[PDB]
Amino acid sequence: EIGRTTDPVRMYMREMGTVELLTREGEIDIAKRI
Amino acid sequence: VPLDGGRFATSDLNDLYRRVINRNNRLKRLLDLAAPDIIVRNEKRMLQEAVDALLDNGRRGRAITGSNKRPLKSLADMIKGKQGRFRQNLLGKRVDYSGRSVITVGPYLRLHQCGLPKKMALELFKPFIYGKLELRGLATTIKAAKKMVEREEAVVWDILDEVIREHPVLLNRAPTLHRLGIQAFEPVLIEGKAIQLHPLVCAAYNADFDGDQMAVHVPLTLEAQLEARALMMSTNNILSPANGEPIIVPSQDVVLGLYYMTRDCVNAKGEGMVLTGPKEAERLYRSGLASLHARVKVRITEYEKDANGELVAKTSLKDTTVGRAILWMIVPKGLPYSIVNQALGKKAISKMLNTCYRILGLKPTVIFADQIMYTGFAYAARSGASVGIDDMVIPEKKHEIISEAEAEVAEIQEQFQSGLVTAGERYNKVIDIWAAANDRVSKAMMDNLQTETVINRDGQEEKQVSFNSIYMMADSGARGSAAQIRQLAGMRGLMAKPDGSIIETPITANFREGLNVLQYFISTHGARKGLADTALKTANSGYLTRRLVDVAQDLVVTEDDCGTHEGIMMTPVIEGGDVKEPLRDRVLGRVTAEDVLKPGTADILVPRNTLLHEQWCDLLEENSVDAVKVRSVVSCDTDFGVCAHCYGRDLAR
Amino acid sequence: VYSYTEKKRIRKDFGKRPQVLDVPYLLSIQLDSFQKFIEQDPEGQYGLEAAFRSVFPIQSYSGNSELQYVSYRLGEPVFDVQECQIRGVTYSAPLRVKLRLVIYEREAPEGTVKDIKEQEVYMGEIPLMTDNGTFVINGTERVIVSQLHRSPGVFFDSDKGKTHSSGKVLYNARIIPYRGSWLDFEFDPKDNLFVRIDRRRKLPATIILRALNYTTEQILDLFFEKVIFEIRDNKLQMELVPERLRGETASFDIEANGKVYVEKGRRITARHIRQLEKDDVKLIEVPVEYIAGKVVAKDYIDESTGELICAANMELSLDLLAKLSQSGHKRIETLFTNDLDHGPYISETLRVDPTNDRLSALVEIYRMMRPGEPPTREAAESLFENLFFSEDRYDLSAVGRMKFNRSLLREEIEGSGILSKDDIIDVMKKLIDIRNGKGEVDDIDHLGNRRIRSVGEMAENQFRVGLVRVERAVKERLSLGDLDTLMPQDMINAKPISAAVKEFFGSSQLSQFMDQNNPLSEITHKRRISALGPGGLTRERAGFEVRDVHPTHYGRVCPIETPEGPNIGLINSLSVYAQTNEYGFLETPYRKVTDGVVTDEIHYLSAIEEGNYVIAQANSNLDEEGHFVEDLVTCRSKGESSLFSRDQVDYMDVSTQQVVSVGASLIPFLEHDDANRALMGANMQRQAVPTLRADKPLVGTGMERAVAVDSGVTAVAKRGGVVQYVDASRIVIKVNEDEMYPGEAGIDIYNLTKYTRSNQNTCINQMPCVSLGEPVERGDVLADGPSTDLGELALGQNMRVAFMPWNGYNFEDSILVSERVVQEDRFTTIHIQELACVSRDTKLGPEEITADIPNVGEAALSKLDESGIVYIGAEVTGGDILVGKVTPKGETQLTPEEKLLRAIFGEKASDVKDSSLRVPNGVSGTVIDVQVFTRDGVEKDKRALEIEEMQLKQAKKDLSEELQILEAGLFSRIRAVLVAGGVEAEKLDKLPRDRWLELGLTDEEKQNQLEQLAEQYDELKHEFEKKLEAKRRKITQGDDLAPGVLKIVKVYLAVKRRIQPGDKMAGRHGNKGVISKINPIEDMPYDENGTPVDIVLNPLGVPSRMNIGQILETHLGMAAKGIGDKINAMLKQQQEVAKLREFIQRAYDLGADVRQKVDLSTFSDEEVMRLAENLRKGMPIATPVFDGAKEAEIKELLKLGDLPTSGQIRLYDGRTGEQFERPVTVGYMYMLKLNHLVDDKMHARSTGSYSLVTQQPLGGKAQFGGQRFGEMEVWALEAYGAAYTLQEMLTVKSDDVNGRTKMYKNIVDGNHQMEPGMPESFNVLLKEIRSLGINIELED
RNA sequence: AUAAGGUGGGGUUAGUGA
Ligand SMILES: [Mg+2]
Ligand SMILES: [Zn+2]
Repeated sequence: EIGRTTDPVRMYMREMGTVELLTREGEIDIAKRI
Repeated sequence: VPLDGGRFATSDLNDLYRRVINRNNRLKRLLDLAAPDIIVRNEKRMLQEAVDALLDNGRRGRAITGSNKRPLKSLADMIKGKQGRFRQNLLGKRVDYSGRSVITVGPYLRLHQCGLPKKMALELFKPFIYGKLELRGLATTIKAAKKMVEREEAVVWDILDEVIREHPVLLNRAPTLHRLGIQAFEPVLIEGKAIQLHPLVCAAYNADFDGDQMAVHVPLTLEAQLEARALMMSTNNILSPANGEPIIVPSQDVVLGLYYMTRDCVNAKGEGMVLTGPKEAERLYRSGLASLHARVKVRITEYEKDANGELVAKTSLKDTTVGRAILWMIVPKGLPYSIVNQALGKKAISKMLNTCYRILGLKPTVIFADQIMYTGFAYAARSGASVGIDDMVIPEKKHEIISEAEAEVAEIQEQFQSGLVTAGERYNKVIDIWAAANDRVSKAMMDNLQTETVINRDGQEEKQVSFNSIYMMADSGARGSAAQIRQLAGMRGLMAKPDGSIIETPITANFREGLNVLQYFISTHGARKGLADTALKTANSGYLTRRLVDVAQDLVVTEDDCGTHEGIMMTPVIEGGDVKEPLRDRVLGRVTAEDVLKPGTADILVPRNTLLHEQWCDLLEENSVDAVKVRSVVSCDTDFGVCAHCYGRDLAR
Repeated sequence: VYSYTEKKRIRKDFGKRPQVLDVPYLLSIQLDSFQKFIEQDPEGQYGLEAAFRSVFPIQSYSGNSELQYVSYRLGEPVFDVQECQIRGVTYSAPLRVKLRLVIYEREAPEGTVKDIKEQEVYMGEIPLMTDNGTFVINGTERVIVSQLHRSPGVFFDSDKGKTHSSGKVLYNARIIPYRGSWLDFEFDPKDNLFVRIDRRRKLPATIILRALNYTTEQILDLFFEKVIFEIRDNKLQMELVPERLRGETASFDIEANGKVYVEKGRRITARHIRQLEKDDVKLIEVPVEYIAGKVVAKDYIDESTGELICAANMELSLDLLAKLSQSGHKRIETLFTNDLDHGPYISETLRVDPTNDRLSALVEIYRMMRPGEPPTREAAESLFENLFFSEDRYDLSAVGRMKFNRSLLREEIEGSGILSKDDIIDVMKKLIDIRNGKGEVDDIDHLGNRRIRSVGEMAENQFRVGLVRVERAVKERLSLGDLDTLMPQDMINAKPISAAVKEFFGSSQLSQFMDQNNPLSEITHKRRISALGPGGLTRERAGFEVRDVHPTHYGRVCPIETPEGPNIGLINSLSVYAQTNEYGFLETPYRKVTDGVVTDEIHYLSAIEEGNYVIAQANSNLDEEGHFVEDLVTCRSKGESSLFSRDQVDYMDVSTQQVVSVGASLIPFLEHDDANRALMGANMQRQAVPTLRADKPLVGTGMERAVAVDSGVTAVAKRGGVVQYVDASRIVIKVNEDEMYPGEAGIDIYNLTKYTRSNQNTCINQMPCVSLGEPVERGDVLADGPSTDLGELALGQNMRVAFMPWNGYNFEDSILVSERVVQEDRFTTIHIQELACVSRDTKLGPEEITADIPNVGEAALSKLDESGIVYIGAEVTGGDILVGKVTPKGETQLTPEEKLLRAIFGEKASDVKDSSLRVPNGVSGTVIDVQVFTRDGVEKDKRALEIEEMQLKQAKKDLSEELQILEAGLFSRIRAVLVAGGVEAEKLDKLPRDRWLELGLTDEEKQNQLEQLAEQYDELKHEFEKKLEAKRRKITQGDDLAPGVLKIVKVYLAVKRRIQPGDKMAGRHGNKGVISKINPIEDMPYDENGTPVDIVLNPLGVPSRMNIGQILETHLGMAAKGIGDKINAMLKQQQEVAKLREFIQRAYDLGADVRQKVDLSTFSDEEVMRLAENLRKGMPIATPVFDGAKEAEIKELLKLGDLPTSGQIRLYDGRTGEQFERPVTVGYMYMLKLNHLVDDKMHARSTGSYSLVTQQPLGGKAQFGGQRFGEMEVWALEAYGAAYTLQEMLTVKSDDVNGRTKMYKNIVDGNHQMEPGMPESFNVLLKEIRSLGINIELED
């Protein structure tokens, strides 16, 4: 039922939609790790 | 390439090559930077669509465009389709040494030659002008000859006058369906700038002079000139490849003239005197002392080759017209007289030319055909065959036959008013009685026309065939038939409806009178449906030929004789009624499989490997043979070809 | 009674039927459409205000910022029309729009705005039209054709038969919106109701029912009837209306009241239903197994457990009847089924839907529409709202609402733009009803379902596209709107707007180029109805039926006129009398017919409203009272002609011409010919080319005044007046006093169009047809334009003709002509070419224009000026040099070190090249005009200065004459004030006219009028200088050009073309012809009187190509010429007014009943004379389309002449000198020549340029190119045995560079020896697929 | 021989009488 979605944009949205938006303090958390 | 100015008409291919190596290099730098799998995954997918977008755009789910939102051209469509290289630039190429313009007649030519304009000649043969012009030393170097053929000095008209002495050229008409569309001629230079063309070629081209353009070509090399004069030359092809009928039949108006020639009104000037020879008949005509269509017992003399091709004089006093004895002088030696002793419709003159080819070979048929063209236009012009509004004659009974017919549909209609009959029954009876009354009007106008001339003959009265112009033009076989004059004088038809069914009220009027509004409206329904069908029908028919020329394409008569005994059995076909195609044409010119056992029980009529020309066909035609097993090409045992003894005749040779 | 001007040449007219209503104004479609596009119309519909009010006001993305609308105001053009034709501009007016911008305060969408502002900002330009309706875009003249397209609405179709080969029809329902998403309902052979959206994949319909928030009992509630079983004494006895017993056999012994009515074995007849309902009982008993065949309607649940006993849409089992039997639910609801009557179709459609609730149904909608993405609630919800319920993304027109409510039998014609539920539910009911057998599907080609668009509809649509796309921009800039700093032109860019609309009029399928070689060319190119274009068909996939005529075409579309070729019937042309609806359907005129009286009022009918009525056909003999003299009359009811009673009728045709277009209303005797040659007569009749000396046609059709007037290529007197000043260039009319306005007295000055280039390179020119000192009429012709004569349209000329074969020069259709024709030079036309020479400034300097050249002779140098330009009127030939253009290759323009050493050494250097504009090869002619345009800031040249001051001098001449005449009006008004209040007729003109204020006059308003006329005098002075000086700023300035060019020089070359054997020329009956031999005079046939005939056609074209109207035409022309030369016979002979008066009086009586009925007795004996010399070259004779003259009248009119009644005169050959037997038909035929002349068809090529991708010669003539040797004649060559020919021609003559060079050398060396080599196109082929991933090689 | 020249769209011409 993955409808042969030959647009690469569509599936690219399907992968980038996995990760949700991080707040700005989580950037302090991650750049802390950096 | 650049277009007009600083811009550039791009190619598609350069565009997608730009895309694919941009794609590649970005993927390389991404592999250098150690990106996450989402990104390089996506980029590799972009490279996949990039590469196939190069190969075959559009076979992937959505194509791509650069500008005008219109999908750009990959490499795959550069081969396929109506303008990929196969049908576009490999089978059909554009050629130098060609010209193209509009045709016209000029009937004074003989048929082994055509008209050609001086400007197109002086353009097409420029390197020959350079060659012979160098030879005569009128100009040494080349650019001197360039300005001589530009500036138009008077000496060059002698020169291309000279070099078109015996150099053949080709002509082409664009819908070149069958192979008579290319024929060759010898150019005669013409003042003016349209192409003049001998009249008998026009029917072979199917090229009316309504504005058809033709194109010409020049074989350059020596061997191709020999192929032109050897095979392409128009005097070669006179019989169709489809069948042994002549295709150099006179077309339309010469047969009007000759039909007017061999006819007779029943009393005329010089009615029934005597005469010793056709020259005197010519003096009587041009002296104006006897009529043209007037019968006179004359003396004529003829020849025949019953012996070893040996032509013998013999003579008598035939009774004939004047004009039959006139065109007797054009006929060459080996003919019977009674070939011209009738009214000479289009069929009679056609088989006249046919038997002239069968008996006297090639050249007398050729020069005979030119001569009958000349006298055809001579006496056609001297005839004065007009048309008039008074020439079309309305039958007086038309009004009454229509009147009783509408009474009859009133009777069946009142059978439906009280409902004694059903719908389709009233429908069918009404359409039948309109068919019957329509036929009554049909032979009404025919019986009124065909023999209306009633005149005295040194006596009281006598009927004969009509000198109405229409009845001559339809009777001779020039144009039209009883059906079209039926649509002129009598009522026209029962036109169909858009459903494909048929309308119950016929078009009662005719073209000499005025149609109403709605009869005309119904008629333009029928006409539009007609020519629309011609358009799309053309579209399919070309595709049919385009197909099956490819599936054959390859079969070459390559051997003499397979030496076999198989084949098929020819019989005359019968539909279930009359014989609709006899024996002697299905057999004509195909070499038998076994020998013809005569139906004399155990007599061999014709041996097993013989050509059946006309004499043999008359031979077993007399003995009423019903079936002959014959050699066919389906049974030819040849590898990669067909032996000639399984095929038979050329049908144009 | 007539005009004074119409009495110059009155036309004899046949025609029995009295006309009751004339032709309309011809250009009415374009004019009322685009008129309705731009005007200040309130109330939205219809126009620009519909666009602005449809989209405005517009708020931000909830940032409480909002812009709104005030008004628009469209300015004047900067340019007139014909100068814009010169320069190349768009004739287009600016668009100034008053908006208004407010900004709400925070915490206040509803609150007071803090700030407002308003400016009138600019948005691009739109073209106007001319009063001849055309548009002018880039110097050119373009015409937008109205488009026929499918009306939005709802439709029903079978697609009978051919699908699935099962003998079973389908039925499908389609909604077409005006703008949005399609929606289609359909069935299957397995009979389930399926729906698809925008032609996509298939879904059952009940999923869209559940999508509209409906439960199952609501669904089965709507689409069916409740059928009532009830738990009763035993076996669940039945309530029954015996209407349901129709069409089915009694499954049990159906019985009631203890009485057997219908046993098993009998179908319950309507007799038996009459028995039952005669007893009128409903409570009956069935046995229980009758209930197991049934499906429960509602959902009965259990009471104790609270559980579902049984769901809807499932067949009862007797054990379920036991489960409910033990339940005690007394009611049992089921549905009615009859496969004959009420099939239970949507039940199984509820079986195959896998879905239950609203939300999942929304999911599979979201998944079929955007495939391949995870579902989300509100994306599905808002998506589903945005498919049908969006005021932005979906719209039906009010037309679509009208068709909708008509289609489902609603009442009021108005409603919403988007649709709702009850719409869809009613549609499904209707489609179910057609599935049942009531109602019918509807054909598409019925003209009540095809709507024409026009111009202003399409320009409105494109303008809406531009506004919403720029509004996507504006909402972006506004939601980030920093306050108090933005004036509404940072959000607004006019470039999306002007980009969209100039995109439209630039490149459309419908903005096609206008052909201009005929007044009839444009006048039929504007009334064209196309079915192609956006939202339209394709030329290659229409069926036969949409190309076919439909019996609703009668009176609305011309049946017979269509282009022959690849699109027949798609490019239909409009009728004569037809107008359009308010809504856009095709209204057509009729006469109101009462009880026995035909009322003379007109009354318009649409397509579908016509069919209820019954129509009197036009040629029905009524007798002066409305009363038809017969009692049966030909009428049409519903697409069929049949004989109806005397009092059944409802309406009458207006006229006999309403069936046809103007394209064939010019055909005389159209009814006597076949439709094929009629069609060819119209379409070839369009393509005629104007001649030098125009000439009226004898056999006219009465339409020539109308099409001559309504084509604006003539110049018509706008007011009634008297001629003051005739000139060849201008014309000056004194206005009569009654039509003279009280203020601004004035006079009329019209400026004629002289020789200018058409669209098709032909001469368009206007000539004065009036004398001086002459009363004119408002609405009367003054200038004969091209192919117009005395207010009458006249294409070619009319000549003597005869019908005989003559030495085969008329063999097929070739036309022999006499030398007399070309000696009179009466087919010679004029052609005009326009050639240009550009001047680009590149790197390595500009380019120059002067007469300095390297290395050509003084021959071409003789014919230039000092500036390098040919003089006006120097006749040139091909290859001559028009403008010497050179490039400085090697110009320096370096540092002042250079200019230093140039001052030291001299300036000698940097001179090379030449690119002079040369005359094309083979053409010749005469220069008539030079145009020079100069980029601004570039020094103008001397010849540009002389033409510049010449234009200047013309302009000041024009304004100076204006001020002379209006000044004469003002000071002559001052003498018209100094009549009363101190007249001094001696002392007024002593001093000149200026000091007429200050004579002795009282202190009143008259000396005041002297003062304000000194004011008006002063604004004549000052305004005169500012108009003149503004004109100097127009002509003086350097005009804009393309970027990178310095100056463009346009050259107009003028060619005269006579005739030559090979030209196509033809009559008006499809009788084509190529002219064959120009044969001297002495060889023509000639009568006993001695006159030559001029053209000898061929009699064989008549019986096959059945067009007998040419020979009827020929007889009538013979009669007309007999009258005119009978007059001139009495006129070169001296004769008084009486005999001419009596004679031509008789010549206008002429037998039968006509409308003409004129007398000569009311005339001046000089207009008698003037009309007499107008008649000395023939008598103009009209003929209506179907009510033209008959045989008895034309024999009668020949009898008025001295010509014999048969019309077949004996002849004599000029070569034999003796009589042809069987005298032949002569007469006069009106003939045309066409612009397929042989001069540009003749082409050859020895050896020219080659293409570069394949070394192959180019295609075409303009590119000096060769012919295509197509593959069919290749098949013709190998059909012969010609082996060497196609190898040579296929290779050497075409492709290999080597073979053609060497063979070229061998010809110029006198050798004939081909060399094969290898075709280059094969080489590019295999290296092409070699560049593809394929190893392909040539082996050993 | 310095007039050259890709891609779309539109318009037109020539292609039966049973
Ligand atoms: Mg033709
Ligand atoms: Zn064989």
